Amino acid sequence: PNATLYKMSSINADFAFNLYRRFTVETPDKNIFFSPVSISAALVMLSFGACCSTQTEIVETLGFNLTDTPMVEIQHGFQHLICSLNFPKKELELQIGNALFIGKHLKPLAKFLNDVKTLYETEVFSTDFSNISAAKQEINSHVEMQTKGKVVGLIQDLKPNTIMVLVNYIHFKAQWANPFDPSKTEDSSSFLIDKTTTVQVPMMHQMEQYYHLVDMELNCTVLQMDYSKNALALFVLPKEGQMESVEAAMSSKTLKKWNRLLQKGWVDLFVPKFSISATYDLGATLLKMGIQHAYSENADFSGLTEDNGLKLSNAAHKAVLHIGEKGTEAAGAMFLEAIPR
Amino acid sequence: HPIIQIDRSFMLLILERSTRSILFLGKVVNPTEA
Ligand SMILES: NS(=O)(=O)c1cc(C(=O)O)c(NCc2ccco2)cc1Cl
Ligand SMILES: [Ca+2]
Ligand SMILES: [Ca+2]
Ligand SMILES: [Ca+2]
Ligand SMILES: [Ca+2]
Repeated sequence: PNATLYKMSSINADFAFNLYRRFTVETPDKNIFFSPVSISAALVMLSFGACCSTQTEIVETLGFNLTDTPMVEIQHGFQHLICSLNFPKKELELQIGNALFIGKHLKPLAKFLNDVKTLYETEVFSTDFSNISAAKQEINSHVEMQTKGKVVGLIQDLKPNTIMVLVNYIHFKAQWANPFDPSKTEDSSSFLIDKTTTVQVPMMHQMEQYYHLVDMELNCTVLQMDYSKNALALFVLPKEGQMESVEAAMSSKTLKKWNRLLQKGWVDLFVPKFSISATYDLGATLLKMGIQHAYSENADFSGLTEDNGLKLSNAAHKAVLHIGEKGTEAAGAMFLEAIPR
Repeated sequence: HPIIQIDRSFMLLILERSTRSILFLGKVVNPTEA
């Protein structure tokens, strides 16, 4: 049902902004780009096979309160979420899915495999990790294929004793409801990257009716550009010197407020055409956030294999974005690595 | 009409409306970085 769905997404959005804020410390005054839903969906899948404090730590770190939303509701909500995101939408490409690469000698529970395959858009591959170089290439090429060539080389290093890899991928490709006319794009326009330094970017230009606002509390301009179906982009432009304050304030509550306040009217709009890429080593970050037992010699993944024979060792994310006159294409992938417990 | 010029650091969100999910989140400080 939808009440549970909207709860999952609000909790997921607050996780997104909290992780965003951790990134602003890890890589300060640098481009940030990730798929929050990819990261959340990967860890929820891992939690399906976890028990006791290993399981509770994962969903609590993702933002959930088990009194408010019991474990089984979380499981159902995410299963609903993935299903809804993947439902066919006219001229919107949106795919989110998982792949499990299980070592030849692991003893996975039929229950866990049947569940991920039928309820969580997962493909399961028996993988020979004794050829670690071949396994890395196999996983990287699969991710590349499922992201339409956009996420290349997700895994740079794979531990030699790896016995399981869980990957989530997301690919998104949509046209703007109002595409830009490339004859109006200014080939070299200035973009301020710090107080005394500009870079040159193509600047797209159109005068159109857009949902927009100035947030009078947060001192930022918000501009919404719709995609032709079910989806939108929000550009948040802080006033001079206010980026830090805006980053500190962002939450699901902010989006709920903007949903009400946004009003459609004429805007003379200038938007850059650009692409960016980002990568995150998330192992230590997720530990700091509260995922502890998953990494330990007493990791409880008794729902995943017969012998409870694995533990989490590493995690990483890669995401890419391209924005131009026709629309947006974005993709992301989350990698979780396991070794013998 | 009001002018909006995205010509300095900005945050970006891509959301899916029916689920109200944030699919992508980011900040663009230098759009020409490689
Ligand atoms: N999940 S949430 O609480 O962050 C959220 C919640 C809502 C909501 O309306 O409750 C929402 N509405 C659509 C919207 C907001 C701004 C532009 O479009 C979007 C989001 Cl991402
Ligand atoms: Ca400028
Ligand atoms: Ca028009
Ligand atoms: Ca806050
Ligand atoms: Ca607020």
